[PDB]
Amino acid sequence: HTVRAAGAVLWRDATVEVAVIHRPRYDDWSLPKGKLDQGETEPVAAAREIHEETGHTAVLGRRLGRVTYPIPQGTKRVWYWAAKSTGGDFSPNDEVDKLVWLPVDAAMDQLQYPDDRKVLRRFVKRPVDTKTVLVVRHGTAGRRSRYKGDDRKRPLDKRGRAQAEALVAQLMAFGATTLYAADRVRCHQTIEPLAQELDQLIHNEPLLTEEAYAADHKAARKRLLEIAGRPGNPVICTQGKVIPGLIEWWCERAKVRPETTGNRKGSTWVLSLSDGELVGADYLSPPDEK
Ligand SMILES: Nc1nc2c(ncn2[C@@H]2O[C@H](COP(=O)(O)OP(=O)(O)O)[C@@H](O)[C@H]2O)c(=O)[nH]1
Ligand SMILES: [Mg+2]
Repeated sequence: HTVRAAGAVLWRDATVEVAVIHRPRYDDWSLPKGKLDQGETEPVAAAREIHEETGHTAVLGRRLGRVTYPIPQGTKRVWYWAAKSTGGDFSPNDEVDKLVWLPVDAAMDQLQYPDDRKVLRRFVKRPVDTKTVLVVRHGTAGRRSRYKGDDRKRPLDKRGRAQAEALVAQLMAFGATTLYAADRVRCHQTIEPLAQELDQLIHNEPLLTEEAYAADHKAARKRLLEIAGRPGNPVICTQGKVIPGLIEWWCERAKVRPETTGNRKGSTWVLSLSDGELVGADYLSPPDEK
């Protein structure tokens, strides 16, 4: 059987230091990580494990690939994120008795596991003090054909509504702060629960609908870079025939290679930017899909 896990390179600005944790049961030094709970997404699990093992709050940024290791019951697969500390503090807990803060070169020597060192090498290979644009395909909204009315008004269905609620923890894990939706009800409804969590308004985006993108993709590209250039971490909720075009165009331009890809309803692209440059493009499946 395969156990799904998530973890992080937790870092702080002391000037970058990374957190290495000591687990006395095994007596080893490692990166924070643990198993996904039922219905949990990998990012939410990574943030939860950071808090349980380190005592810190953090904001996730770039994804740092995946580690696979054999366990008695089979295989454990761990997706890792860069995570900037935003608060809290370390007190000994059930898993961890010691935490050190080390510069990367010293952390490399401290780590027990070769695959943790590989994660740390990926961490240092690109900027970590990044801002984040979260491009979300709206949740499930039934069929165009079976809808009676202006399709622009077609609402999320029950599943899509549940996806919208499950995206709050997802997007909050990346420190979402500002909200944008294409001019379709199903796009606005997808981030309505996050708007309620942040107490922030959603900015309507007529250029980012399927019809507008089809007729003027250059206006859509320009609007995306404008939103991305503003302070904060924006969520942009749009449609299936817009997202691949925008993501592939930015990735090709920046020479960024996505490790995963897809376009499902309720999916998220985490676009990591440093000084205006795309440095990561991480596709996250919908919160209710593997
Ligand atoms: N190869 C490798 N083994 C690990 C790692 N982390 C834990 N283990 C080992 O895998 C087994 C299960 O530990 P772990 O996955 O941490 O689960 P838990 O301790 O049951 O929560 C133990 O034998 C650990 O020593 C790792 O990062 N790489
Ligand atoms: Mg383990």
